[PDB]
Order: sequence, then structure tokens, then C-alpha cells
Amino acid sequence: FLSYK
Amino acid sequence: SLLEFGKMILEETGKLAIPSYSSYGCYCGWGGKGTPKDATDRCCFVHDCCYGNLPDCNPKSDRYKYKRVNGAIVCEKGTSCENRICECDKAAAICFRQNLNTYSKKYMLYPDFLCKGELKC
Ligand SMILES: CN1c2ccccc2[C@]23C[C@H]4[C@H]([C@@H]5C[C@H](O)N4[C@@H](C5)[C@H]12)[C@H]3O
Repeated sequence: FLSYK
Repeated sequence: SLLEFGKMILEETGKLAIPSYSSYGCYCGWGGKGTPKDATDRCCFVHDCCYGNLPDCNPKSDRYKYKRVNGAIVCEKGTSCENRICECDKAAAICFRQNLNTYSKKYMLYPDFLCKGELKC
């Protein structure tokens, strides 16, 4: 939940 | 895993990992090439380097546990890989908090050809 940095 | 990293960033900066940090500068997100555009980009470069020190680990999918002692991020005992992955993410989250003041929207979706140069960790 909401990351791929 | 990216699940913990993203919650960490949101808690720390208030910004959502995707799309605030998923395609920022030359190192935040996919790839790694060129000269970090700014402090926030340096945070990602160092983070990338941090993962680089853990060859036989899997930072994107290996989940770890962490708690917050008052505001402090505290990594909990897990496997060796989970501990080191957590320390790498923690540092980036703090680094992100520490450089919010210079976060620049002109660096989101930064084009690839503008990432010129090399930089050893
Ligand atoms: C080899 N190492 C590098 C050697 C020289 C310059 C840059 C890099 C890394 C650091 C970081 C990132 C990906 C993911 C991993 O965390 N690391 C690897 C590949 C690269 C990539 O940018």
C-alpha cells in the first residue's frame, strides 16, 4: 500500500 | 517489503510513496543512473546503495516488523535480512522528513536522458 520507491 | 516502506514514508512525510517518491529525480523509484538532482534524490541514492549491501536479501518482498516509540522508528527482531532492510528504509524515511523543505515538484516524472553521469556508492 502505495509504494514502489 | 514495499508495504512497510510506503507506510513509513506516509507516516513520516504525510506524502504518499506513489507518486511522490515513485518517480522522483534520478534515483527515487525505478532505475539508478546519473547525479542525484537534490537532497531528496540523494536520500533515494543512498537508500539504493543501502539495498546494494544486501545481495542475498529481497527488500521489495521480504516483510519486516517495526514500531514507533513515541515518534522514533524501531525495527523489531526478525531474520537478519529483515533487520538490515528495515534499517535501510528507516534511514530513507528520516532522510525524506529532513528534506521536505526542498522537495520540488519539477523533479517528479523526471525524464531519463537528464540523468547523466556515474556515482559509486
Ligand atoms: C549495483 N548497485 C549500484 C552500483 C553503482 C551505482 C548504482 C547502483 C545500484 C544501487 C542500488 C540500485 C539497484 C537496487 C539496489 O539497491 N542497488 C543496485 C541495483 C545497484 C542501483 O542504483
